[PDB]
Amino acid sequence: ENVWYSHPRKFGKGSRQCRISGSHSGLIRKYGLNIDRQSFREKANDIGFYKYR
Amino acid sequence: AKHAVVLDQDKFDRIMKEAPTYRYVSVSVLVDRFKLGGSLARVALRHLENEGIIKPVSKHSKQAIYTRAT
Amino acid sequence: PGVSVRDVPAQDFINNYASFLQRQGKLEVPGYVDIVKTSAGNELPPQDSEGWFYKRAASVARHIYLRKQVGVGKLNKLYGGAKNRGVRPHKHVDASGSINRKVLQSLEKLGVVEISPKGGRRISDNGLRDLDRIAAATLEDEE
Amino acid sequence: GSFQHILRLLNTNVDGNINVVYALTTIRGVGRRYANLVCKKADVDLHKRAGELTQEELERIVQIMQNPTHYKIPAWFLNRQKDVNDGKDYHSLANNLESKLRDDLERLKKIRSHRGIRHFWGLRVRGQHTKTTGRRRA
Amino acid sequence: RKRSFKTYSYKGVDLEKLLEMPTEDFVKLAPARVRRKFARGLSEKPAGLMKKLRAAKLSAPENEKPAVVRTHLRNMIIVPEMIGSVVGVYNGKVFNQVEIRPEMVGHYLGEFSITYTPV
RNA sequence: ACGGAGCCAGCGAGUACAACCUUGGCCGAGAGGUCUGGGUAAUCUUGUGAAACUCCGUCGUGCUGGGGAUAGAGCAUUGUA
Repeated sequence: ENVWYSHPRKFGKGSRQCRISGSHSGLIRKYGLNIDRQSFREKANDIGFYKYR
Repeated sequence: AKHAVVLDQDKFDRIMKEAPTYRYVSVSVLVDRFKLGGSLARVALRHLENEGIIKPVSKHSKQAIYTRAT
Repeated sequence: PGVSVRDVPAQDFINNYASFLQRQGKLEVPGYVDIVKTSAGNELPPQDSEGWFYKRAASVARHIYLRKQVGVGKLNKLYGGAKNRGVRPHKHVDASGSINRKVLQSLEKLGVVEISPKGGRRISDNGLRDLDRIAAATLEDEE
Repeated sequence: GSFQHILRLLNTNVDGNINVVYALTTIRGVGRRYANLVCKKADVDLHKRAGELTQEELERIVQIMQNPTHYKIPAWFLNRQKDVNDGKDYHSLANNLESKLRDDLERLKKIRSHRGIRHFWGLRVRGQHTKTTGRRRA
Repeated sequence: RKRSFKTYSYKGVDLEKLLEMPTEDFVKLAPARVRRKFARGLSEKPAGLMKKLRAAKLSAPENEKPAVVRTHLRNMIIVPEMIGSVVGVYNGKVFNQVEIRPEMVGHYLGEFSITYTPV
């Protein structure tokens, strides 16, 4: 409704986000995952990652 | 500066006097007498390789050993 | 016999090639000679001053002979080396582009380099003659 | 031999013996790569000691030191450029340069800016962290 | 009589021309930062502010200072159209006054106030 | 240390709904401008011919050409800034 209600958020840390909740810190963007490093340890083997060595 | 680097014509007389008949001839040897210090000794040694006089052994930059021509 | 470039040592090859060019003086000069740093990171200019370019142009020609097709950006990366970027670790960045480009532009008109397909610069027929003649001349110097 | 040791050039000292460039670096303005650029115009050997020179070479060099755009320089190997309103460039290489910087520093103090305020107290200007650097001050 | 002090300006000849050379002519005679900034699109940067600065000199009481044009936009460079008016620079604690001059040219509004209280 | 000359690795990574890695060619003393591609990747960047090193020259034991901090002016680029 109001005119000014945004910023150029097409880059940096504020615009980027995870899939689960939306944390702006500790973000894995490798291979287009977008799941933060706390939840990645929980969901490693379901995706297919394993601790071989 | 500890002297013996400035170019003098009086010294150039005594370089040719003390050139022949020596075991050790190099950049390491001539600077011990307080002759042309550092690089000007290399230029002084470069004169003595042209017209015989003193013949070489090693041919490296920083390791330039020579010996008298028997 | 088997007269090739590889029998002559690579460092000794350029010495005979440099003197060959300075007799003629027909390899051409760009204009940036001795107003030059040489690379993107290099405190002192060229110590050789006179000659200099003829050493550079010879070493570019022999590398174009061995390989299929060499370019400008790769030659800058090959000649270029280390830096001293303040109080940090030493990095690697390309050398001067304007020097190595005008080597390739001038050698085309003299009669060495040729325009190849896809991308890069290969060798002419008359370019292989002058490479072998100086290689044969260097073979006579050794033997 | 031993022709002259100091040997002045625009009031500043130019010590005898040594070299072309590294004796000229004594001038408050000339450096380790400018004197080579100046020596290139006159065409003199860097191999020589340079304090023992011909008389014409000193006067030929000083003309190149004063005038930048006349002699063969690209006009981007200069110390200072652009001063006053809308126009030209110029530099200096003697006691002129040290005096020029003090007058040019007063311009920053007169306009009174973030640099000029910092220059009054003797603190770090270029956005450094002053929680460590230089435990002495001046 | 002619020269009082000296010309207060950028790099070269004389002052007089600066008063009647809006922005585009001023940008030509400037360093790398002002040229690159003004080359890009300035929308609501000199739009809202300049209408007050020009209108203040109409409303001024002849010879004395015009009214203070307060500024959140302290990223603006001092172009020579408004040499004479005062501007209020926002640190946080009140809009602080800055008197613009032809000496103060080619500089930002923020640097004539400073936001930390010691020195 | 400062010059040329010689010239060799392995782990990786990488856009099509975005703006990724980007050779080859021109402009430039640099940084970087631009025309073009190729690559969804033992296919194109890429042989990621990376450094330290090798070998002839320039300096030689002097806060020195070692060392690079503080400083000033401008030329570039990423960005609403």
